[PDB]
Amino acid sequence: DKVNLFILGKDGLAQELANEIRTQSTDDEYALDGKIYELDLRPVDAPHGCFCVFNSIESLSFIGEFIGKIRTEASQIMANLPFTLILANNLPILRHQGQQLANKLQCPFVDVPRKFNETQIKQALRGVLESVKHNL
Repeated sequence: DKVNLFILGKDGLAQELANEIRTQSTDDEYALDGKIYELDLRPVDAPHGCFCVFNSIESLSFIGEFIGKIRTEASQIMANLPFTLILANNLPILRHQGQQLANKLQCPFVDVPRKFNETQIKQALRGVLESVKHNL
């Protein structure tokens, strides 16, 4: 019932999302789908899962590039690590490359258009949590 949610982002992007989400913490806990989760949101830079947020070509690449490091690194010791890709608001190229990245990882890809859309945060959140639930 405690989930360690890491959040990757470039240029404070992971921090803004962590902040956005924390403002909704009732009693330092979270209500989703009629349940109450204690989430520990840990934004990062260079039960658990990983939010990956990007808003441009550069941020998308950092995420790719960073997942690659973890990949190569992971080899010398991952398949079930609950990723979820979040695109935060030509837009079409972002979605297409993000969706191929999502496809490669077999992870949900969510678009989040009040800087972030609450309904979309929730979908993203249920993404990671249903994946976490699946791994058990």
